[PDB]
Amino acid sequence: MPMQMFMQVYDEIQMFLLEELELKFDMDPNRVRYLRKMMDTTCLGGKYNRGLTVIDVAESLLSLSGARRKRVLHDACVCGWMIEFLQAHYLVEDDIMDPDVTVQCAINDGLLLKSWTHMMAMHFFADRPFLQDLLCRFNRVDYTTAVGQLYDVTSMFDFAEFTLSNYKRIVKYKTAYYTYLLPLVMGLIVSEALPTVDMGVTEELAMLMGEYFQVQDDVMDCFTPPERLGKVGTDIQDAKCSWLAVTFLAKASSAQVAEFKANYGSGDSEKVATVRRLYEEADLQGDYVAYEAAVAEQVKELIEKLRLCSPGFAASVETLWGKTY
Amino acid sequence: MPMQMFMQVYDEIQMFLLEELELKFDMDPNRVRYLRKMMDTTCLGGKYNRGLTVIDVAESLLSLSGARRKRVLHDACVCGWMIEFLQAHYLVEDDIMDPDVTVQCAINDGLLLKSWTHMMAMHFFADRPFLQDLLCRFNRVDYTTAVGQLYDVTSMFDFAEFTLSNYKRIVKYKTAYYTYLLPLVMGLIVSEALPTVDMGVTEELAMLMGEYFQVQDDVMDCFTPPERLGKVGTDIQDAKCSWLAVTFLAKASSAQVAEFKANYGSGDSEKVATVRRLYEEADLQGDYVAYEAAVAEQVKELIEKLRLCSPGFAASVETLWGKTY
Ligand SMILES: CN(C[C@@H](O)Cn1ccnc1)c1ccc(Cl)cc1
Ligand SMILES: CN(C[C@@H](O)Cn1ccnc1)c1ccc(Cl)cc1
Repeated sequence: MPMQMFMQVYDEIQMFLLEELELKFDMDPNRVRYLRKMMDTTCLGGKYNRGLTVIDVAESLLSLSGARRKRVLHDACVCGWMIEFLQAHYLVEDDIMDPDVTVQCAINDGLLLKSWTHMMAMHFFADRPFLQDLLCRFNRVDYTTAVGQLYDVTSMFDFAEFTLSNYKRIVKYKTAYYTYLLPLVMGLIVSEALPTVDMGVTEELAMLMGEYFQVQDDVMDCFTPPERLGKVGTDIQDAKCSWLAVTFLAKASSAQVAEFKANYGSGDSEKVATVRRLYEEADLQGDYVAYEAAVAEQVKELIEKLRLCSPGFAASVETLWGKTY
Repeated sequence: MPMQMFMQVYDEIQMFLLEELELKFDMDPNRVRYLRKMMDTTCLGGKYNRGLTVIDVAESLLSLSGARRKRVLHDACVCGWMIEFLQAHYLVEDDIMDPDVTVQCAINDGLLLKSWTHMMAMHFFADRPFLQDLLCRFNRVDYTTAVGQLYDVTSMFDFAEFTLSNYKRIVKYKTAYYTYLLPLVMGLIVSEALPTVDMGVTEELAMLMGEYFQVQDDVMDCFTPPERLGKVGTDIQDAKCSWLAVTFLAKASSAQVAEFKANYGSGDSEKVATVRRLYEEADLQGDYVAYEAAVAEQVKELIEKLRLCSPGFAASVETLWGKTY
């Protein structure tokens, strides 16, 4: 039912944006069909974790506060696709980093996807009292992610920034704000229950959940094989500021740091394997278990602090934090 | 006085955005100074024709309708830098089209510049009654330009679209909406005189002025030498849908079209020179003079239709259409 409605609203969103181009933007059918295939390629395929999070938070606040139900759930789906389209916009910008018409179309696709988040919001929320509030929080969160991408890309140019606090800074701005905090806020906006929740505790929960999931992704990037991870682990080659790096540098000897610095960031298969051996010999995956446990217990505690003033809100977070575990 | 105030507001805008990053975004001084040098590089340098247009329209409506004067002119400068920053955002995206950290920073710069237009608007216009109206027209015009870039980049893939009406479609969406229509509207918004002007006639004036200036740029791209034009003429090599191409194809013989199609879009110096020879032998620069004259007379006529309901508005357009001619 949640996914079946989310995909049905996608059809409603897509046919509006494409008809608007046809009727109000002088676009020819060939380019309309081209943009249909592009929209389906970049936006459809993922697990829709950010989009469905908005709907799961919205439906809890309705029955735990009737034509208002039909409107709030539809607004949640539009806000859900605003994030998914924004995610597609970020992914397209990532493809460019790694008279050529195929690169011009990639840049133009990234601009179109980002603009479509504004267009679907300005249309479906034209008579909603929160259109100005939603667009401002959406723009600021987008600005936050761009700042977070600067912290990550330049985390090795100016190993001084390989610290646990700067790692949190990267995860906070680059990932946590738009993946965890943004969908939760959108569930409170369409339900008209934003000032009824502790924003500080909700903020703190989003950063901790982002930290938990980013540490797990860093370990899986290095140790999970390609066929089981779904991609190729590239953090060691790209010299990223991963949780495995900042944890190793703290508990490594002066020689292990020298052997780490002389092999990190290289593309050579043997230098990358040398980095994995140091991670293995340092018992980092033993520290990974205890680190995620302490973070998980912080998530369990702050959910209780939020339910004293927002019971149904924490119920969605519990089911969303629980999920596949 | 206009430029001296415009640059002074730039200092006010820059120091806010950089301090906000320092105070509210956990940014270190090194990256703050990096973003200062990036902001000055991409935004400062041009002639500021779009930004100053907003101020010239605003100051006319004040004296031709006193603490309100100081506020409207400051709002005009902020709107002026919103367009200039948006122009820098488009230029940065153009540099990308023609683990590499220098390309990641270019993409990140394009996202930051675009986000800065929202941030300066959400701050300086926080208590203005037109913040929601301004952001929506700004976003739609930005969406319009992205659509116009699709018409231009794909104007030779799907010589069928080399027609005078499709050329106007490219100029209208890619250039005219944000270079001419957008600054004029921003002068009416900060002056609170938007519904007091004929939007249709104002729209028609912006498209005609964009058409006049785009035809002149196409001819200069092909005939003006590099040291006098300021760049290198690349339209013939890039196989662009320029005014010289669509005019030639109409008045060329069946052999001249064959000789044009077999040499257009190539990078060979002799094939490009063959295209220029056909443009010369077709007496196109004789048609260019009469074509700009007919367009110029349309601009002179529609200014009069607008002054019957907006005298001071047309006074700025006359001085702005007059300018260097
Ligand atoms: C977006 N999302 C699911 C995703 O982050 C989990 N994941 C996927 C890959 N690694 C971790 C999510 C959103 C809100 C809440 Cl409360 C909980 C989870
Ligand atoms: C932006 N601009 C000046 C620029 O277009 C002229 N130009 C520059 C290069 N080729 C042509 C402008 C804006 C509003 C009006 Cl009403 C008139 C002119």
